[PDB]
Amino acid sequence: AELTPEVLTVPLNSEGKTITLTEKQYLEGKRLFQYACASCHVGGITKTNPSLDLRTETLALATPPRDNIEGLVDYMKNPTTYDGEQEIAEVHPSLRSADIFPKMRNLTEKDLVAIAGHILVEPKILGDKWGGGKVYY
Amino acid sequence: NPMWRQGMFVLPFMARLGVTGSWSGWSITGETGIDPGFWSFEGVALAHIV
Amino acid sequence: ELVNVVDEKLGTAYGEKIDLNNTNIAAFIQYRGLYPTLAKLIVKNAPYESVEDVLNIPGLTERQKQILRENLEHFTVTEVETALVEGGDRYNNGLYK
Amino acid sequence: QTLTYDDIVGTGLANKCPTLDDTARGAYPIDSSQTYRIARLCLQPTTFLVKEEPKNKRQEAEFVPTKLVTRETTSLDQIQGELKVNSDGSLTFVEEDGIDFQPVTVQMAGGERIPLLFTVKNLVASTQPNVTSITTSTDFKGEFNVPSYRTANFLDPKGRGLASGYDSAIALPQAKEEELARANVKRFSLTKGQISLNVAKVDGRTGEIAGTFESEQLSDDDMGAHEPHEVKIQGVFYASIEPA
Amino acid sequence: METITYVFIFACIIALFFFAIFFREPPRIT
Amino acid sequence: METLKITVYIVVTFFVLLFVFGFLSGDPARNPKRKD
Amino acid sequence: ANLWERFCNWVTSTDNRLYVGWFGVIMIPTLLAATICFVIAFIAAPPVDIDGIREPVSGSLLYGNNIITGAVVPSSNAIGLHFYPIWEAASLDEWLYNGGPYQLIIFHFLLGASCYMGRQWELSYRLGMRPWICVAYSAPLASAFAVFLIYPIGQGSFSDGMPLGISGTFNFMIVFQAEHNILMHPFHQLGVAGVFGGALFCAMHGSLVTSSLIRETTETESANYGYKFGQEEETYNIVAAHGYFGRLIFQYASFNNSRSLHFFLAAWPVVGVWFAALGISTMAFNLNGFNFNHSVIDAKGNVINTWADIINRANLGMEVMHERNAHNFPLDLA
Amino acid sequence: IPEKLAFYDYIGNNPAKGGLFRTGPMNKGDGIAQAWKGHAVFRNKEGEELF
Amino acid sequence: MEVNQLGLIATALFVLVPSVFLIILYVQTESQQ
Amino acid sequence: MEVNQLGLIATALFVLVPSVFLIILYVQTESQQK
Ligand code: CLA
Ligand code: CLA
Ligand code: CLA
Ligand code: CLA
Ligand code: CLA
Ligand SMILES: CCCCCCCCCCCCCCCC(=O)OC[C@H](CO[C@@H]1O[C@H](CS(=O)(=O)O)[C@@H](O)[C@H](O)[C@H]1O)OC(=O)CCCCCCCCCCCCCCC
Ligand code: HEC
Ligand SMILES: CCCCCCCCCCCCO[C@@H]1O[C@H](CO)[C@@H](O[C@H]2O[C@H](CO)[C@@H](O)[C@H](O)[C@H]2O)[C@H](O)[C@H]1O
Ligand SMILES: CCCCCCCS[C@@H]1O[C@H](CO)[C@@H](O)[C@H](O)[C@H]1O
Ligand SMILES: CCCCCCCS[C@@H]1O[C@H](CO)[C@@H](O)[C@H](O)[C@H]1O
Ligand SMILES: O=C1C=C(Br)C(=O)C=C1Br
Ligand SMILES: O=C1C=C(Br)C(=O)C=C1Br
Ligand code: OEX
Ligand SMILES: [Ca+2]
Ligand SMILES: [Cl-]
Ligand SMILES: [Cl-]
Repeated sequence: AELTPEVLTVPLNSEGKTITLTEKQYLEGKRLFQYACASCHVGGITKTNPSLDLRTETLALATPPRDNIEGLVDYMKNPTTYDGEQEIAEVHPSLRSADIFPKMRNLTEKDLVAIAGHILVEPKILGDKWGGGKVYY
Repeated sequence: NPMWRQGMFVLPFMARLGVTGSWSGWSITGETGIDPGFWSFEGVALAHIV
Repeated sequence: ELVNVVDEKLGTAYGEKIDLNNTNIAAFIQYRGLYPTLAKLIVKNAPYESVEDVLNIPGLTERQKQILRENLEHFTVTEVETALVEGGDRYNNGLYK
Repeated sequence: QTLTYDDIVGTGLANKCPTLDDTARGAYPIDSSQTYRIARLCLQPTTFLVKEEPKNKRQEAEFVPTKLVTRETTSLDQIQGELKVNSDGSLTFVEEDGIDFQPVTVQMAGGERIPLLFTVKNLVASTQPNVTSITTSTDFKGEFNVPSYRTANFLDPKGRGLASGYDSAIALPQAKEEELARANVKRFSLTKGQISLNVAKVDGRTGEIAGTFESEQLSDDDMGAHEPHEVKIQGVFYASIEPA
Repeated sequence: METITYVFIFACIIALFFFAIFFREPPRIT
Repeated sequence: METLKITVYIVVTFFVLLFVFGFLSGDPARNPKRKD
Repeated sequence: ANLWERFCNWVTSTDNRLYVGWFGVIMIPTLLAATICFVIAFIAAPPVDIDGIREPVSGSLLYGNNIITGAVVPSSNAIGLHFYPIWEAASLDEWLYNGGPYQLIIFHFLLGASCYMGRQWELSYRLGMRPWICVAYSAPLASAFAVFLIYPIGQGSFSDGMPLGISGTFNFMIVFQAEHNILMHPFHQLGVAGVFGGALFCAMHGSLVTSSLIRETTETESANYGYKFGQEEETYNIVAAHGYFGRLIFQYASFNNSRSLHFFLAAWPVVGVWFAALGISTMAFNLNGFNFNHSVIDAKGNVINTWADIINRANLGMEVMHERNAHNFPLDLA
Repeated sequence: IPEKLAFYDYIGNNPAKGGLFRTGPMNKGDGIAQAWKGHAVFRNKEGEELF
Repeated sequence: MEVNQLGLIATALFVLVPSVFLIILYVQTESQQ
Repeated sequence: MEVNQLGLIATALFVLVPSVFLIILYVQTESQQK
């Protein structure tokens, strides 16, 4: 099996446009996700709130939808609760709260796309292991 | 269900001379929350082993 | 006879839909728009005689009411089961991943 | 003259309810047009009594003293709720929240341990009619709920439970199940308790009252494995009443 | 019965310690 | 409990003082060869 | 002729059947106290709420245990590292419910065993011996400190100290593996090399000396009568033993120097058990065994399991089941 | 009448009712006494008390 | 506890039979000239 | 037959303890110098 262009093709927006990431982008996304996110989201779960995970089906039912690059990039700038009702930048890392989450201070727009692509590609590799928790280790 | 229904042989001899209570709080006259001091049934037994 | 009331409840609509009177709050994540804001309100104002009574929660925005209406088909009500609602278990039932 | 956590920590005072001076023999006026709440209710048990279970079943069973074995972890506190003025002038306290339960284990003479969920959960308690002022003659009497001492996830030593766990005795794979039904099929208790509060001191200026209480409730039944015992709890209480 | 049996064996071992130490065959240089 | 505590404190102090005063009592010289 | 001078002479006397000595002055009362409390508790103590969740575990014979299942149960998690002597309890009944006996036993034992080690130094000095037998004993002693004191300190509770019982020991081992992957820790692996190798070299030395006993007895007598206690001549021929073992492997792999040989026999198990003790004592601060979970990945990113991942699956089963009512939040952080 | 007094008036507590090899406590024989059933009064059809 | 009824006699003979074997041998050793 | 469960150990010890006493005394008699 290989990490092919098809595996690396993921939804860009809610309208159905796709984008094909490079292998460089995939590697960048894993690195940056570990740098800034894995401390709570290792394996696609959420250690400080296990009710919400990073599975694509969960992201699709979020408000606004988060199962695409634009949704995930927007989340990393201005994160919301699952229903979109509350802005949570004060307790979740984001570009808006880079003053209190200093690891976000040096994340570029390009970095956010790479992190978003990692979150979307990894379940295409790992299946239900992604966001599955210890049952699937 | 007093001691003599239960096949007790040395228990009556301790009680005869004044050892009537347990460190666990009961007395052979049916009381609760008594402090027998050291000279409970258990204390008597410990003294004999030593 | 002696019966496990939780297993019995699994044979009712509680085993098929979100029971507004009993189901732990994490289940509202199954559908768009319910969690956490409406889910908190639903659990806080339980129990309900019928599913439509959820629309009578005071303070709802019009969109909030519309989200409830779109999801009534996914809700049910059964009698409150003490074993499911004590211990704050509707807010945290000891299940994580 | 105001104590801090470090003044208190380890002394046991944290399990003690506030007290009032011997000069607190006043009266707190109730305005039937004003709404009130109890901002803090504290219950400090001083005696646990358990009803003996005799064989004869025609002799009157008595409540007997017990030894507390779970240390200074028994008091209910930070309890609050609405204090209604009823049309007949009585007051009704409706408990809404607080640290309103404590697991407690006491020991009978001879060693039998009695666990109970000492509680006033969902307390509704009312005074006598025509309470124009709360005084040292005011009493509260009411009922509360006693849920299962263990909640539904609790697993017994062989892994059996109600909302989780095995549903059989897996170490006896081919034993007959009928004889183990009471141990295998977990059941969740919910019963009623009763409590009386006797006001003994009142600070009219501050809205504070203190007194003695007696409450009666069932003990742990181990998720239906055995019959509970009847427990009587006596102690002192404190409450601060506020306009709300 | 089991408890008595376990404590009995233990007590015999402790008695054996006493004899093996204080009533040992004395080491003699020959 | 108070009496038990006082008793144990006295017992422990006694043995600890024996230990310290014992090793102060010319211990290097308690060997079979050179008296230090 | 003064009493304190006479007393010091008896205490340090080399003629007592059992040496007392100044370490002995602490050792004897502390070990008697620990022994007496242990025996009484093992036989008759009521169940102990080890995990502080009002779920008392029965350890004693009279309360339904046998020799294999019985234990003196560690003190309650509600106590943590707090000092819980008898006079801190409102009653002996409370003291027993909360695991008081465990603290009394392990504290008197650890002090007494430390004094046992100093006593080994002391008598060796009085006998004109070289001093390092006590250094050999420091390996088992450090191991006892590890499981009864250091591991509780690191984890914040004597309820995680090793129980004083046979099945309780196994409980401690299995939970330790779940929480620290001790099997994958190199200090435990050195420990195994220490005790496996100690057992190996024990059998080896035993067999080689026994093989080269000089004929001093007849066909009907035990050959042990060929050695007389305190004789000046060695009783076996180490040149023959070395000639055998050097040919079993090769000449230079074998010891001809008895001093070198016996130093090796001392050093190998002592060093290995030192590392065992340091294993427990550093996993006490959660520096755990190697973690190779999902270390091997194929070209697409599929995890390719190794035997480490199978170990992980076994560890998970231990983790999720242990203390099944004590955890309310998703991470077991101590 | 105190249960205790009635219980003394019962032959199972008579020490001359045993056997050399009937071992153990009295409870092993007739059982662990729970309660007095009360005093039985026997009558014939005519209503005369019988003993 | 519902233990095996043969456990007691099994433990008793397990101790007594080899123990008495050793005592017999020890005592007749002591009594030799 | 519902026999007393302690009957077995009682009979066994009744035989073995005094028999073993006699065997000890006999064998150490035989081994004395002749
Ligand atoms: C050291 C002090 C001491 C004390 C305070 C006790 C106390 C007790 N013993 Mg223990 N005991 C002791 C030493 C002691 N014992 C010793 C050394 C032994 C081994 C011999 C025992 C062996 C023992 C057994 C087997 C038993 C007890 C029992 C008891 C309890 C009942 C007492 C009783 O009924 O005796 C009654 C004593 C007598 C009737 C004595 C009779 C005196 C005779 C008639 C004297 C005749 C000779 C005399 C010289 C005649 C001339 C006298 C002159 C004045 C004219 C009581 C707690 C009983 C118990 O409860 O066990 C748990 C029990 O069964 N004890
Ligand atoms: C050698 C004798 C000896 C020693 C060292 C100990 C030690 C201990 N006992 Mg034990 N005990 C003993 C004999 C001893 N016991 C005997 C004979 C009995 C039967 C009466 C008991 C009955 C007993 C009970 C019932 C209990 C203890 C407990 C304890 C622990 C707490 C003690 C304490 O708080 O003291 C405090 C005393 C002091 C701090 C004063 C010391 C003063 C010296 C002179 C100052 C120097 C101290 C400093 C460390 C210097 C040391 C010098 C050294 C480094 C060279 C401690 C492990 C308790 C325990 O186990 O709790 C878990 C407990 O409940 N003991
Ligand atoms: C089948 C044979 C076998 C072999 C070859 C090994 C070998 C090993 N085991 Mg394993 N083990 C086995 C079966 C075996 N085991 C079984 C059946 C069990 C129970 C299920 C275990 C349980 C076990 C545990 C729990 C551990 C080991 C460990 C080890 C390592 C250290 C062993 C040691 O020091 O022993 C003592 C022996 C000596 C001290 C003598 C020397 C032994 C060395 C290794 C031989 C070197 C010879 C050399 C390479 C040959 C070259 C010749 C030429 C140069 C002249 C070693 C790699 C440890 C480990 O995994 O470390 C990483 C460890 O923690 N073993
Ligand atoms: C073949 C497989 C294998 C082997 C060879 C080992 C080997 C070892 N294990 Mg490992 N282990 C294994 C599998 C294995 N394990 C598995 C599968 C698990 C997970 C379930 C573990 C989890 C594990 C844990 C959690 C621990 C070990 C420890 C050890 C060491 C125990 C011996 C010791 O502590 O000596 C040291 C000596 C002592 C402990 C004795 C102290 C004696 C005192 C000082 C005096 C006592 C006197 C006494 C009360 C009275 C005497 C009698 C009287 C008549 C005088 C030894 C290296 C232990 C260790 O490393 O401890 C440091 C330890 O804590 N293992
Ligand atoms: C004065 C002696 C005495 C007395 C009066 C008692 C009395 C009692 N015992 Mg106690 N006991 C004693 C000594 C005594 N005991 C001793 C020394 C021990 C240690 C072995 C015990 C251990 C003990 C236990 C473990 C129990 C009792 C129990 C009891 C109660 C029931 C007894 C029973 O069933 O006997 C039955 C009597 C017999 C079966 C008679 C035996 C006849 C022998 C075998 C005759 C032997 C003949 C001989 C071989 C011929 C030689 C001939 C040759 C010279 C030619 C009773 C209150 C029981 C109880 O209920 O406790 C709560 C109980 O469980 N006792
Ligand atoms: C409740 C208390 C009630 C109070 C009433 C009075 C109580 C008194 C109690 C005295 C008990 C005496 C017992 C003596 C036993 C003895 O050792 O004698 C043997 C020798 C002989 O005594 C030797 O005795 C000689 C004189 S003579 O032979 O005794 O006449 C003397 O010359 C010599 O110096 C001396 O060493 O004594 C010694 O060797 C020195 C003391 C050794 C003590 C060792 C204790 C070890 C405990 C280890 C830890 C616990 C382990 C537990 C299980 C593994
Ligand atoms: C812990 C301190 C966290 C870190 C670091 C990051 N996240 Fe997170 N995340 C965390 C929580 C508690 C939650 C739920 C918040 C809520 O109340 O809703 C989340 C949620 C997300 C989501 C939404 C999941 C979904 O809709 O199903 C996403 C997409 C997400 N987090 C992404 C993300 C990224 C990219 C991070 C690094 C840059 C990151 N998170 C950090 C907790 C924590
Ligand atoms: C922790 C509390 C204790 C702290 C104590 C600090 C002490 C500092 C000053 C120590 C003074 C020295 O006191 C020391 O003790 C005892 C009792 O007096 C003396 O007495 C001793 O003399 C000889 C010395 O060979 C011994 O054989 C004999 O057994 C003993 O009588 C020592 O010879 C003396 O050197
Ligand atoms: C060998 C163990 C010694 C334990 C001693 C326990 C004393 S117990 C103590 O002392 C008196 C007993 O007579 C009583 O007056 C007192 O009420 C009691 O608490
Ligand atoms: C000589 C040492 C004595 C050791 C036993 C002392 C425990 S005391 C013991 O406690 C039990 C449980 O509380 C009671 O059931 C029992 O009646 C009582 O004897
Ligand atoms: O014990 C031993 C005896 C001899 Br000899 C040897 O050569 C090696 C060892 Br290990
Ligand atoms: O691996 C080891 C090496 C040496 Br060297 C030792 O003494 C003990 C062990 Br285990
Ligand atoms: O306590 Mn005995 O074991 Ca050490 O981890 Mn946390 O705590 Mn409990 O869980 Mn896992
Ligand atoms: Ca009043
Ligand atoms: Cl466990
Ligand atoms: Cl937790």
